[PDB]
Amino acid sequence: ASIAQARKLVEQLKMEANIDRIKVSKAAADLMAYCEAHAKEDPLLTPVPASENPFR
Amino acid sequence: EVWVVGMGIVMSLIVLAIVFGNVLVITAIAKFERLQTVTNYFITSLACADLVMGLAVVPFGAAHILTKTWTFGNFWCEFWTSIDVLCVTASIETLCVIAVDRYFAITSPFKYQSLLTKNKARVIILMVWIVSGLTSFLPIQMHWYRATHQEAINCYAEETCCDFFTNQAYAIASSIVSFYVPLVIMVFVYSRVFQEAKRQLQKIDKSEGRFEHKALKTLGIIMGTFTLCWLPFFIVNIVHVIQDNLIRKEVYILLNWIGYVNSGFNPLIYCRSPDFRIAFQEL
Amino acid sequence: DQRNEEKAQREANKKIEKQLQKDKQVYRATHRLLLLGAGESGKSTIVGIFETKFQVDKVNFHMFDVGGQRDERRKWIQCFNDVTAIIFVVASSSYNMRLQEALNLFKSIWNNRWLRTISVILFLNKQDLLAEKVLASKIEDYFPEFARYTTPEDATPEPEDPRVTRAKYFIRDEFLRISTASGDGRHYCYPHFTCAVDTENIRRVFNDCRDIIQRMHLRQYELL
Amino acid sequence: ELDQLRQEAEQLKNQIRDARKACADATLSQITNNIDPVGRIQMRTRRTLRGHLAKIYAMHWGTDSRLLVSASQDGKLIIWDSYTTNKVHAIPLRSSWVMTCAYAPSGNYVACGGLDNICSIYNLKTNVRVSRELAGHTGYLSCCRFLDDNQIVTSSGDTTCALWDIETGQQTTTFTGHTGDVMSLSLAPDTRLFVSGACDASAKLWDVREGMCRQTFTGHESDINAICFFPNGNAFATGSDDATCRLFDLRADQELMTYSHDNIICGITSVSFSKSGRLLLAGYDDFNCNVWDALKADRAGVLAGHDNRVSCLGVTDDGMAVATGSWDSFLKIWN
Ligand SMILES: Nc1nc2c(ncn2[C@@H]2O[C@H](COP(=O)(O)OP(=O)(O)OP(=O)(O)O)[C@@H](O)[C@H]2O)c(=O)[nH]1
Ligand SMILES: CN[C@@H]1CCc2c(ccc(O)c2O)[C@H]1O
Repeated sequence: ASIAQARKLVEQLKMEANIDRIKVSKAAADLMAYCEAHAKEDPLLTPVPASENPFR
Repeated sequence: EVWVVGMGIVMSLIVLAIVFGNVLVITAIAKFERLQTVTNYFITSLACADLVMGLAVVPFGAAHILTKTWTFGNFWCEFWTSIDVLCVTASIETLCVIAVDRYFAITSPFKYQSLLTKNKARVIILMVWIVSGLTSFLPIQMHWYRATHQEAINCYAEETCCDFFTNQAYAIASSIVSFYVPLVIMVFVYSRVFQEAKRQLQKIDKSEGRFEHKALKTLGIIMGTFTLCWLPFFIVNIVHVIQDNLIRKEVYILLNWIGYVNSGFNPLIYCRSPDFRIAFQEL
Repeated sequence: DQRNEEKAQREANKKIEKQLQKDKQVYRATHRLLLLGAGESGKSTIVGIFETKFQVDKVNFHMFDVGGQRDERRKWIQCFNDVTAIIFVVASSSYNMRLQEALNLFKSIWNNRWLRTISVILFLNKQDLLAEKVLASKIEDYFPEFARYTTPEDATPEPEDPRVTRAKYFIRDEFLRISTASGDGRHYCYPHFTCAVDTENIRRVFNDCRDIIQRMHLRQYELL
Repeated sequence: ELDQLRQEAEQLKNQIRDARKACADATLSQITNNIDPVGRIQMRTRRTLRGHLAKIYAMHWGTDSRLLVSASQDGKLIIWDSYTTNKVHAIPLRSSWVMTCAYAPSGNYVACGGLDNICSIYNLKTNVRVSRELAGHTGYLSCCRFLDDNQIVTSSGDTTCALWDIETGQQTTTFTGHTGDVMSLSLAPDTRLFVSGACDASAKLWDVREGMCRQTFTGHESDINAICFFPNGNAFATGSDDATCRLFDLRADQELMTYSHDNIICGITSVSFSKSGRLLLAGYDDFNCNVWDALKADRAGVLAGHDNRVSCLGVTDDGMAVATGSWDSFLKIWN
């Protein structure tokens, strides 16, 4: 009952514990590299020409 | 020039405030789309009337009374008189309409939304304005109001004097149309509103007692200033024409001037809601 | 060509606007009110969401039920900040069987941030059976002393033992003691005595709602 | 035996927490300090949309950055055209109480579900007309999105999420494991994994194919009201009621940044990213909208002008404009 629900959770946590983890440095480096690489086509960040904007 | 020095600031002070108390109200109403409601259109019309009155008739009257010589044409002087009458008679029916709207809102709450709509407000405003105009341009452009005695004829013949001289009938028609009729309606409206407020307070007191100055103050601040400002003028206007040699020109013009300052107290009275004050604080 | 295409695009906007304008008056005319109560309070007999429509003297009311589920934490309350009035249905029959939970629920509702302005109407349903329970288990046995309570003379006993009237008055004042503190004048609570025998209770609802609207309008123009 | 299971749970939970802490080489703030700041950003309103009767609850942009749908409290869906600021459709509803909107990737179907335990689907191209309706939830819906043109994933208040099938109208995979109400969800660009934020201060990542939970996050302290997914596909940012926005990490399996200002104590109702992934736009209960910086946690612009609270947000597919939905029955298009 409650014991059964606990078993259901008891099994679940163990499964979510056997995973491979990567150092935060590599993830941060990848994130910043992607953000810097795709920072030249964002109209919000960089103002586009006035004639280009359909709303103008 | 001690008398001259003084009136100059005082006539000067009144002109700036009246436009100031009008342009601020109108720009606060126009700038924000929230302040607008059916109950704001009448206030907008009243503010516009006060603005045009204070921007047209006050400086001309001050110049006429200070210089003691009218240097413009007779036609322009007649136009000045007509526009003064128009503004004076249009700055009262708006208050009457506001009172009637409040009466309908309080006494009949369920049907208030259906009774008043954005389309009917424009019709009411146009009707009030045209009623005011029918007694300002139509009888003044023509010569229905002219007097008969020699002094009036001499003044109209000369191109240097502008003194209001009028036939007995006109005085009692214009006064009745402009002041006396829009008074009893407002008195009845406010009596009914006060009765309803007292009934509600008595109802709540019995229900939640163990576990009014506000209404009196609110009605006083609305009625007393208006009656004090516009009562003496609309009794002297009829007593001086029923019989002669009773009222001097000095007191007449003084009462006329004291009536003009009422248009500047409207922004400080009818715009005391916190939403109204928020716009003033922002700007 | 492009002019031709756009011109039709102009036509579509106009027809919809005419309908939105037509529907605006219908939306503004109706008055809506929520019905809320604890379990076994008799809300279902009185009446997932069950929207009921009725007309009283050319006044449109749209009564929107809330539904039934065990939800200690409620998050749909934010959706009901425009309700004209909230109907509360509570039963005094459960005093020995429990009202205290209903009182706690009422206290939680009254102090909610999203419901600061909306008033509450309370119905004391199941009051008919209270007489049998009171006269031949008593309230005085509980920690709140029914016996020590002094019966107010303001309440008029309708056509009649004093014990049942005193019990009804005490139970009624129990909710008002909670309600009056946090009201601050913005919103009030309307007590009422109701039962299934009462052939018409709408008249009472109409008189309460009209007074609520009148008081709100009076407070808006700085007259109260 | 329950006690034994609980002791085992502590032993595992403690093991995990230590495993997660062992991978914290350096905070993301520490590495990212030499990046040149974006600077102050000021945006002005371009278009204003009017025509609703009541407050607006949600909205969703189209796939061509042209049309957008929105649902109001009165129970009407209006499909606009921001280029010509004119209405196109007005769909009546069976129930007035609604909370959701969606738009198909093919621009052919629109779905909305509200307080009733019913999800409705309409066909825009054929007059407006109900195509299919889905039932089976015992709680109010909170958010629905089209995963494809043949199946929808929705989250209700029953602490459950399901992936419906349009042709049959019955659930094909049911997700369970939450404790409190589920409030929002978002779909990854590859339509493989989706996340959801419950009311138990816990955000979980699920699997569409297998149908089981994978990871759990517990960084917040109150309910979660909105969630967004990073363009890269390896991060997602949430929003809670304590005026805090947190950026987690799927690979590292812990949070990295928290955005909070000492001058605000309100809540958060809408969060969305930009195309470049540098700016994180969020809405508050303080009558306005704020713009953050993903990599520097520095405010770079305040968006104000709404009469009431903001309860919707959206960014076009090409990153050309951002729209906000408020309770003042007015939509605005910023740029
Ligand atoms: N003795 C008595 N019973 C009543 C009276 N009015 C209603 N009841 C009964 O009280 C019971 C409880 O009310 P219901 O209508 O069942 O309310 P409910 O089913 O709890 O309503 P929900 O909360 O919507 O589920 C019903 O069996 C009613 O018939 C009354 O005046 N006297
Ligand atoms: C010059 N000022 C005038 C003089 C008399 C008068 C006014 C307004 C309405 C009338 O019916 C009047 O008789 C005043 O505005």
